Amino acid sequence: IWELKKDVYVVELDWYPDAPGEMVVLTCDTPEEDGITWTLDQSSEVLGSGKTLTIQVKEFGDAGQYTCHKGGEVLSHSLLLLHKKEDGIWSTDILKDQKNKTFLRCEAKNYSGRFTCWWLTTISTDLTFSVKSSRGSSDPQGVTCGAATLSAERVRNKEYEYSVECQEDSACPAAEESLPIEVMVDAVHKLKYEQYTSSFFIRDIIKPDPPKNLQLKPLQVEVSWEYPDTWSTPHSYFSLTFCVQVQGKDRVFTDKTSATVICRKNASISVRAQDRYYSSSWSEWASVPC
Amino acid sequence: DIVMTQSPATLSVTPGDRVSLSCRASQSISDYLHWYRQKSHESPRLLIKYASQSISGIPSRFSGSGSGSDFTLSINSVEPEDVGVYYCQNGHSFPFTFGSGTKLEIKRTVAAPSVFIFPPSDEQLKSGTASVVCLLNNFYPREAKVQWKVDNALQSGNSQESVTEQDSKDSTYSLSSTLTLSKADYEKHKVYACEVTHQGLSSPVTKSFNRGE
Amino acid sequence: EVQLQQSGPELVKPGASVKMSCKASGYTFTSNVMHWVKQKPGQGLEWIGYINPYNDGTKYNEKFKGKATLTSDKSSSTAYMELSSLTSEDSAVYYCARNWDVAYWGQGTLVTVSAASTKGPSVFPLAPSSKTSGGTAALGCLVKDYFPEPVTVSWNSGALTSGVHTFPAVLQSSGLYSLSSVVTVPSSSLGTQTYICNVNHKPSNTKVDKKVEPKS
Amino acid sequence: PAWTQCQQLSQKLCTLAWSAHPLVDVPHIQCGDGCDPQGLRDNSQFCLQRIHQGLIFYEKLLGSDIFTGEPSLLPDSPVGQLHASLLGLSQLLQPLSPSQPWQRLLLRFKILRSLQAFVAVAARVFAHGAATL
Repeated sequence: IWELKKDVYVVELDWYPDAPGEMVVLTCDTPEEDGITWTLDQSSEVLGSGKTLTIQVKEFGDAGQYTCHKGGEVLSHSLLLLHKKEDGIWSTDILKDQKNKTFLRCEAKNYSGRFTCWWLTTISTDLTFSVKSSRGSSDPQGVTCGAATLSAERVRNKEYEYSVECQEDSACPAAEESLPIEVMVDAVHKLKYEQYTSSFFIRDIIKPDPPKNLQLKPLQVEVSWEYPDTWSTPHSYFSLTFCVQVQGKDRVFTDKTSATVICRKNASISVRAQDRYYSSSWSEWASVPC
Repeated sequence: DIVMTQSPATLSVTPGDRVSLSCRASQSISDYLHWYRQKSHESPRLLIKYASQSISGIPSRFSGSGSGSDFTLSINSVEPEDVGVYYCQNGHSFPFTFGSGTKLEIKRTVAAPSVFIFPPSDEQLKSGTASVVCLLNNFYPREAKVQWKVDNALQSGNSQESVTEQDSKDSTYSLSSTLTLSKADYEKHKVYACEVTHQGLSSPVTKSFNRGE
Repeated sequence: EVQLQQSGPELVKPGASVKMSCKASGYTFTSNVMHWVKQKPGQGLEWIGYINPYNDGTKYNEKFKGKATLTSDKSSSTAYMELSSLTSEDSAVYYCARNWDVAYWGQGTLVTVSAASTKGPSVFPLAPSSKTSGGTAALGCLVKDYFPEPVTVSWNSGALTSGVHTFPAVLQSSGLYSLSSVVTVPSSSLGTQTYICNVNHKPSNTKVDKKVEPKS
Repeated sequence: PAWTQCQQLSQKLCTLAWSAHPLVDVPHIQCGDGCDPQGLRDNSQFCLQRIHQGLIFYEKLLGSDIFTGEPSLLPDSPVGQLHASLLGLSQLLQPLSPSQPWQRLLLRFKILRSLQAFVAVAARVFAHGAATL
């Protein structure tokens, strides 16, 4: 048993037909010794009395929120969650695997130290997540993450998408990163605990936003655009490179924020961006009608 | 240090047959294992690299397999030119180490030797010694018996033999037998003969000469 | 074309040192390391160490540390190995080789460590007999009483190679080596074609070209 | 220094460094090294000295047995050109034991990934300096 947070415990179980499980001793948080009873979840049924309650945890029916009481009043709570290890491997039932074992997808719009991570699930109810992060594991340096939240829903069967935003406490955008950022996601479905992790350098998850103020100036047009507002500054340092594409062999590449192309009729001109010096992700396309 | 063990030490094979040579490492070396062949008087020649990878210019007859500790070099259909010593090598960690080798000998049909005899030269005789030479050329198998007779008397202790390595094209051997005598002894006798017996000869073959004649 | 040309055979006194070279051509010298390998006559192969010419970095087999010193000269694309305080245990053929996986080794340098003095060979003809096949005649040269190994023998300055057998040397009780080289030729060619055996013994700087003819 | 030439060279180094990218003690330019725009403003020599030292560090690794030894680099490897370019650049700025063979393919990958990040930092430095200094 280990503590996930105050009064919340994770019991690691080797999962296979016919227990043995793990013996868990809960202690009521009170200086009192007498007249104590214990209940589980929302049921008033008395499971035991005494300052301690011993449970042989083998199944989800053994997990849940144990509460101790005295004199008709609630004293304290202990929530037990189960972390299943099957055939030697921890379960990963909660999240959909996006690659081998890739559960979280992270992207950064600039070198600020801020990034977003997303994950997917088929589960619709009784789910909570907690995210923590640091740069490095040894002598870890602080990264602060906000609460994770549903962000989208789509059809397959339905699938739910969660996201979280994190910011490196003391970032240095221009520096050469030597230790990666580590992200860890605590997932809880009902009484089932699972853990997910990701590790990366910001430079590798960079994906600029699309170019802005895309415009055409016909005379064969003069295509123009601007760097996205979220991109790192100064632009003379954090340079971008671009790809311009015409559509209804037809693509041009440039470091400039303008290009001259042959706009056909019924066509659209699209522009995307990428860090000029390091091969990270291209941005989504920005389009304008020919 | 990693010890590379090869087996068998020797292999005698019929051309056209398939051949398997083993090599085992004392510690796992993944696929960092090379095979070579070294023919008489040459440096070792790489045949297979990294356990199973082919080498430009080497016959497709050769292939290798295995990974970790146990490896095999296979020769699909052995040819005469394959004769030589095959070595495996740890290409994985220091010190690099080589196996003790497997010598490959080719089987061919029996071939009796052609026998030639040579008297000593006058230039040698001037120096006080006479070497009489008997040549057994291009025979198979390697085993052969050569006896010398001077004036019909069998000699003992005054001759030495040398044999070539198996020929790469015809799979035969050649052997020289040299009788060494003093000039004085050479000069005292008349008939010099070498008598050869070999699996391929139904009766011994004798080549001889009479001194100065 | 790739070549790793090693220096000539060497007779060395016990306690002395010897330095041998491996001149590389046909590839970028600094792009590969150069290994050195020892092989005792009729025995297996042992890796000595390598040098990386770009930075002169070396790596030795612990068994040879202090026996071998590897160096290289980028200006001439030549790798060198010096062996110190020699004993009979150091008598062997030594090879240089590029990276194992590129398949190029030098031809070997034979080092003999002995207190015995060098001696060039005497060369005697093994004349074709007047009395021969079947149309095939045999003739040769006896290369006698030399030290140390090796000798090289070629026929007609290297123009005659077919049918040649040069026997391994045998060390005699005198401490000297001897061997014969023979060749079979058309008996019809005897009165027409001359046959000369070319014998070279580098340790004594001896060169002998001996014409072999029918006697009388 | 010669900002423009350095900018052009560092850009080519970025290209070379990704040219053989497969499907997948150490000098690093740290926050304190002053290679960020504000820092280059005040005094740029610190940054340039750190870049010089990084370049010499990589050229020495690329000329070492990690790269010259087995498994041999293929004749199409850009390591030769990378090495010459690293020297080329270090020159414009100011005119380590044996590795185990079974470990070299992974070491080469790691060094090249780290080199990609270093060169990108240097490319931004020289582009900014060229444009603003």
